[PDB]
Amino acid sequence: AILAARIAVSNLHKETKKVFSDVMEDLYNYINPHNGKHSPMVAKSTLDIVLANKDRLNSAIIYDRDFSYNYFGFKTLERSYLLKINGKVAERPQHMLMRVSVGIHKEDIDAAIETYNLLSERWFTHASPTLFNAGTNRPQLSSCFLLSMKDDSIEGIYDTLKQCALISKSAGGIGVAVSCIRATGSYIAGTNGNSNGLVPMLRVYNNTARYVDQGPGAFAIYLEPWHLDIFEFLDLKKNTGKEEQRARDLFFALWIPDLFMKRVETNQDWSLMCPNECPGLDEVWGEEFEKLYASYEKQGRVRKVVKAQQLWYAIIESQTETGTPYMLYKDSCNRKSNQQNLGTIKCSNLCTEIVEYTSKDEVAVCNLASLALNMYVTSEHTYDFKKLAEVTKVVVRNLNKIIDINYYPVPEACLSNKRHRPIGIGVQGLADAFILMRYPFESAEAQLLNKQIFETIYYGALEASCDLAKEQGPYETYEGSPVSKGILQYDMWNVTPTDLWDWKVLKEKIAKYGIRNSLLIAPMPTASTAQILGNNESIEPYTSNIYFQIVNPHLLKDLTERGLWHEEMKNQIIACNGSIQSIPEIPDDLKQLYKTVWEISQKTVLKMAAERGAFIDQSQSLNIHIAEPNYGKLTSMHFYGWKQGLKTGMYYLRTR
Ligand SMILES: C[C@H](c1cccc2ccccc12)[C@H](NS(=O)(=O)c1ccc(Br)cc1)c1n[nH]c(=O)o1
Ligand SMILES: Cc1cn([C@H]2C[C@H](O)[C@@H](COP(=O)(O)OP(=O)(O)OP(=O)(O)O)O2)c(=O)[nH]c1=O
Ligand SMILES: [Mg+2]
Repeated sequence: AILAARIAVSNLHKETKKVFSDVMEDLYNYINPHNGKHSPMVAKSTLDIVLANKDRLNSAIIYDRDFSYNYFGFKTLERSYLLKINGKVAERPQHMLMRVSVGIHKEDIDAAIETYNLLSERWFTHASPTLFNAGTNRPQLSSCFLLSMKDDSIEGIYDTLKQCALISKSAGGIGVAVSCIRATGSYIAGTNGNSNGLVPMLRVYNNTARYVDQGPGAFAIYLEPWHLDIFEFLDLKKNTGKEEQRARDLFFALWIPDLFMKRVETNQDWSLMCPNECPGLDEVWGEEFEKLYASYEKQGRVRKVVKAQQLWYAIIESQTETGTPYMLYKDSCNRKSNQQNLGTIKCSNLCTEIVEYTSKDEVAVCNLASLALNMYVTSEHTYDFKKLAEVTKVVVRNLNKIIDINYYPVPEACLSNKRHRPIGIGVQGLADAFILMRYPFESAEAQLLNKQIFETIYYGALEASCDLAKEQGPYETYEGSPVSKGILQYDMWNVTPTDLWDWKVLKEKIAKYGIRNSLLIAPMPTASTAQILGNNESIEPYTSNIYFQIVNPHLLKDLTERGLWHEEMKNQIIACNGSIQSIPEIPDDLKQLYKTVWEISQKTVLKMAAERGAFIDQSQSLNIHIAEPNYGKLTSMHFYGWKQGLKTGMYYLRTR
C-alpha cells in the first residue's frame, strides 16, 4: 500500500493542473454540460481574493505534501473531498486546503497561509463540512445541530420536522429533544381525542431522515426516562417486530436525571409521567427537577408506576440488542455547563459530545475541528505542550471566523451561534500519542499525559478566546455565566489542575477582558478525518494491530527496528483478531504498548474520560468496548461513569 499511495498521488498530479489560482478559475467558470448553465463551484468573493493575491497564494502551496497521505486516506479525499469537473477531480489536496484557508480567512492572507501550513502539515483538521464547503457559495461549514420541539402541537411537531428537513438537506446531523410531546392515551382538548404518543410521531421523523440526504439524515432522538412512552422508545431500533412499532433509521439517546439512577440503585419505584399533565420537567435539572418531580408524585399526577429496576433492565437489554440508547447524565451536563445561565439544556447532539442550550427560538450549532495529538510528540519522547497550545489558538480563531461566515439552514441556528458563540475543538490520535511516547494506554504515565494534554488544550483555547474578547468584546450572554464569575470547567469538577500551566494568571486575564466563546472543547468521533490523516480515532484506545492487509505503522516500525519483523506475523495477528499478545517472539514492553481496545480496561477508559473531562467544557463521544457483555457488566459500567461525573456515560456500546 505504500507504493500504491505514491503512484495514485503521482497519477493525480499528472491529471490535474499545478497552479492553484488556475484550478480556482476553472471551478468558478464551470458550465453545466446538460444545461449550458453557469454554476460556479467556488464563490466569486473567494476567486476575487485568490486572483488578487495569486502569486503569494500559488507559491505558498507545497505539492509534495500530497504524498503524505496513506493509500485509503488519499482515496477517501479523491472520493469526497476534492472538487470534480464532470466527474474528474480538479483539486489536488493542497488546492482544497488552500481553498479552505482562504474560504475562512478571506483578505487576511497572512492568516490563510498560517492555516494552510498547519492543515497541510497535518497538525489539525477542520471538520468535513468545512472542508467540503469553505470558499463555495452559501457555505455550510458547521457539522451538526441541536433542537428542541417547538411546541406540543401538530403545528409545532411539523414546524420542527420542517427544520430537521432543511437542516438535513444542508448536511447537518441533528439531536432532537422530544420529552415535551404528550404520551400515548393523553387527552387532546381540540379534537376531543387521545394521542397515540411518541412512536407514530417518530415514524414520521424516521421517514423524513430516509427521505432527505445529508448534502441518509442522521437524527438522534433524546428522551428523559420519566416519559410514559419510555418502554416503547427503547424498542424502536430493534430488528424484530411490527413496522408500526419501529423507527430503525433514527438514533436513540437518554437524557438521564440523577434521581433515576439513585432510585435504580436503592431499588425504589419510578413514576412515569405525561408532559401535558406534568409540565416543565425538561426545563429544570438537579434539585429543582427533584422537587418538581416529587411534587407531581405527591399530587398524584402520574400515569404509571414501575420498579426503577424494571426500566433499568429494559435500557440494558436494548443496549445488549442494538448498542443504544446512548447514555447522557442530564444533571452532570447542566451542573457543569458554562451555558447554564441560559436555562436548562434539554439534549446533546448526534454524536453525544455537544452540550448546548436549545429553545423554540434557538437551534444550537456545532462548530468543530480536531487536533492531531500524534504531531506534538518530539524525537526526545517528550510532549510539546507549548506547541499544542499554540495550534489550539489558531483553531479557536478559525472556528470563531466560521461562526460569522456560515450559511445557516434555519434562522434559529444563526441566532443561537451569534448569541453564545460556542465551539467544539476535539482530538484524534490520542492512542498514537501514547504509542509514540512509549506509554501503555493504561499506564500512570499515559494517565498524567491524558490530563496534561487536555489541560493544555483548555488553556490555549481559553487564552485565544480571551484575546478574541479583548479584540471584539465578549459574547452576548457572557455575564452571569460561571466563567464570568471566575469558575472554569475544572472548578465545577472540584479538580485542581497540575502545575503545568499558570491558571492563576489566565483567570486574571479572563477577569479583565472576558472571553468570546461560551464553550470551547468537545472531543468528537473523527471517523472520516482520522482515516484521512492516518491516526486512531479521537480519544479511543488502539483499535487493532492490522487494518490489502496494512499492519499498524508504529508497530511495524518498532518490530522492523528491533530486527523482529517477519512477514508471517501478519497472519498470526489476523488469526488473533488484531491482537499481538499471544505472539511469542514479540517482547513484553511492545505487547503492553500495543494492547487493543479489547484488552484494555473499560473502567480505566471511564476514569481517564472523567479525568480529561474536567478540562472539557462540553462532552466527549465516548464509546465503550465490552467483548462479552452481560447485565452485571453494563450495570457496573454505567454506574461507574455516572458516579465519575461523566456527562456522556456512553456513546456506542461495541461488542464481539
Ligand atoms: C464491565 C466492566 C466494567 C467497566 C467499567 C467500569 C467498571 C467498574 C466496576 C466493575 C466493572 C466495570 C469491564 N469488563 S470487560 O468489558 O469484560 C473487560 C474487563 C477487563 C478488560 Br482488560 C477488558 C474488558 C471492566 N474493565 N475493567 C474492569 O475491571 O472491568
Ligand atoms: C390532533 C392530533 C394530535 N396529536 C397530538 C399532537 C400533540 O402531541 C398533541 C396535541 O396536539 P395539538 O395540535 O396541540 O391539539 P389541540 O391544540 O387541538 O388540543 P390541546 O389544547 O389539548 O393541545 O396531540 C396526535 O398524536 N394525533 C392527532 O391526530
Ligand atoms: Mg394545542
